Amino acid sequence: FDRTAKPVPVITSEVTESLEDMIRRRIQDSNFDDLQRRTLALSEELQKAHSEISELYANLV
Amino acid sequence: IKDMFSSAMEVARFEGAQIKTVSGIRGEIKRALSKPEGHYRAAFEDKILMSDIVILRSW
Amino acid sequence: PFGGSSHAKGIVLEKLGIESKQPNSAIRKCVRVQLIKNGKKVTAFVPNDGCLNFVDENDEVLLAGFGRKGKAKGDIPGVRFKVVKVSGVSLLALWKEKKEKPR
Amino acid sequence: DDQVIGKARSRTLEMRLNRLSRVNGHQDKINKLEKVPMHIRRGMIDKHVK
Amino acid sequence: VRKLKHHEQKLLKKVDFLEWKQDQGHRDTQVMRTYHIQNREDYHKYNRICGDIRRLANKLSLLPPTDPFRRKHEQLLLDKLYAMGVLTTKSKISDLENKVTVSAICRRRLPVIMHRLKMAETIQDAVKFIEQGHVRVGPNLINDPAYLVTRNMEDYVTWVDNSKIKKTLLRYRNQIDDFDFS
Amino acid sequence: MLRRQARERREYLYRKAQELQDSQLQQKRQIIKQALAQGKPLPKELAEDESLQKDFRYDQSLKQVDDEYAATSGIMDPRIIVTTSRDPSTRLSQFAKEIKLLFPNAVRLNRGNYVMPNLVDACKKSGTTDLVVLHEHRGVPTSLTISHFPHGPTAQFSLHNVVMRHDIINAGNQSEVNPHLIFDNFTTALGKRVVCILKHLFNAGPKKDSERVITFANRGDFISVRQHVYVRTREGVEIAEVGPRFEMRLFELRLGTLENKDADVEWQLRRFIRTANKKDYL
Amino acid sequence: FEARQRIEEKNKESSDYHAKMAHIVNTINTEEGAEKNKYERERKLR
Repeated sequence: FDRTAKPVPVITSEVTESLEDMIRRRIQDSNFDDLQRRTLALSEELQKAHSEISELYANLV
Repeated sequence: IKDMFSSAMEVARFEGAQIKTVSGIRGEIKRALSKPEGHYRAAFEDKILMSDIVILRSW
Repeated sequence: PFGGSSHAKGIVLEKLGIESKQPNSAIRKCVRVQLIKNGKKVTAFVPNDGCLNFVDENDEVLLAGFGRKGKAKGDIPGVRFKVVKVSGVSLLALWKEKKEKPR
Repeated sequence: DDQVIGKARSRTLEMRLNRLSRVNGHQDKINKLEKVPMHIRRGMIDKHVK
Repeated sequence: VRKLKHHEQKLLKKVDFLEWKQDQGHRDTQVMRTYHIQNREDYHKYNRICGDIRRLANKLSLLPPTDPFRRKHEQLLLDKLYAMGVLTTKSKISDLENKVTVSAICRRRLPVIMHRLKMAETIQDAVKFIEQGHVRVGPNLINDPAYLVTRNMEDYVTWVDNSKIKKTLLRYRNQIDDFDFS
Repeated sequence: MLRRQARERREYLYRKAQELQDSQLQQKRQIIKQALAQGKPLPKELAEDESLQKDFRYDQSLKQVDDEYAATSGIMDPRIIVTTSRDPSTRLSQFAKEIKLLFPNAVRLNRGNYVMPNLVDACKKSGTTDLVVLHEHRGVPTSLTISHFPHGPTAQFSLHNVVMRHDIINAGNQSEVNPHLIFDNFTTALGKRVVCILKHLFNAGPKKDSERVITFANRGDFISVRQHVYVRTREGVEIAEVGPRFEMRLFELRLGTLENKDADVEWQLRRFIRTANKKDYL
Repeated sequence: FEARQRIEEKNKESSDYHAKMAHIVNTINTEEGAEKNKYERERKLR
């Protein structure tokens, strides 16, 4: 007859050994995945534009 | 479901398997029962009715 | 098309796509015949997978051009011949149960 | 492109966009003018032609 | 003014007493009608503010594209306006130019917010209830209908606790509890 | 506070709709930027289009972690609450203790006469990033749900091959230090969703020379998770297994909290479908 | 054990069959279309 589900995988010695080999390889490479912290002239006429636009921004704010 | 097999040993031979209804809805046979001898529990994709008939195709 | 004539004799060589699942399809109605004027193989429809069950192998068919009118959903663009006669008798007569296939 | 600024930046970007759209678009919808009344636009044209 | 005849119309193609061209579509009075505001000066104060935001957006546009200053200041502007409530999408800087409008500011005004939260049934009703002094924002009541309530204060508009509106609301739901003298 | 949660969830949904409507405008801006950089003719539609060409200055100034975790990913160390189903068996209480030990910044709640609205509301008000609810079948554990709280997502997993720590031997007790993680074979988009939720279930910024690594390995849509303490010798790394080990299959992923039950389903394991036993991650 | 085996070999048979049918369709299409388009370009010359 036919089955509608791959049944659950039994855990075996070789399955455990493959997982242990993958873990050994990743530790030897020191390659993990982990949650890391999020931290934290120009020109004459460019300075002139920056000055006028910061003054105008301050007034609008 | 109640009338396909005779024993829980039989249903355990056939469990996890794929049944449908006359009405078209699919489902699987999931586990044998204990107090009656050939009864089992099956999960379907919609609410089966009482008037219907489940079937298992076999070769 | 194949040179001079309107119809071309040919030998059925193999039966393409017999192993397909869904009945009455393009790859199921296609066969492959070799024209005897050139010794040159080319693929060609038959109508009606029943008539596919008629034509068999090394059997002296006679092809004609196909002539589609508008494009269809599942037809194969490129096959350009259909089978008209099989070993002297016509596939429509064999299909409508008028005649028999002689060998 | 980094150090260009102001109206020169505005007009050069508009010129490039006009060039590409002109190569692959319909001529009227690409270059419609702006609305100006009749005697105004005729006076501008005659001044410029002179 | 009399539906003048054909030759009169051809000689006076350009007269109109009701609609001139400086009354720019009568957009001001039309928006005052839509959101029920009390004075002409209010529409044109909002228009002066929108003009200032738009000239700042134009100058930041005229700065070069890959400028850290340009990206920083246009982001500050979009963040500020979204937090205030005027524009609804924090992502588009052509919205920062295009979709900043007097109607956006005029519908962060207070009776529009009440009417949208369904405290009132029309915007005229909301203005009436504010004027009669039923509405409080936070712990202190608001008497000005022209109050610009941001998002994080739209989380705090309520009924003043001793109002006949609140009594009727609870009493309809059959939940009055006069220990509070609600 | 509940009024703030309501208005902020509404605003997030509306922003979601608008972003999914202007992905096309994002693609059109990409086409215009490509043509400007290496000048080819534009297509017909963008050539005739005038609003988009006119507004490609601001949108030329214009320019990844998930949406629900982006604000406070590496900022707040998350606190979770490992709580039992209801009326727990003692072996399932043991397993809940195991999970509390496995995660750092976890606390443990015996559930008795607690309802789910009161539970979720109190967790929101006190401020807890996650809830982890465990379910048994006569001592054996079989299900685990994780909810991220400020109107976040809930993942429901079924866990199968459970072998406890107290089951093995009196080997001592855990190391409890902020661990390293390993995520193997998580490849598709749903793999990114699950690796995102589990990674943010853990803690942020571990050291360079910790001693314990916690591994989630995807083997054919079964996630297997283990704990290993490691010592680096002169030639090769030796590792000692610790913690429970179990295969854990995800079977749904709702988008409200676990009290909602009319949340917008993101995914669901289809069993009685014709091609169920072919595809992985389906 | 038997269920896992049967499902694995059934999926292998299905994938092989799909690859084979696509192969046959593509060879027919390219070869017969090349011959047909060359003959049609020659007939339009007439």
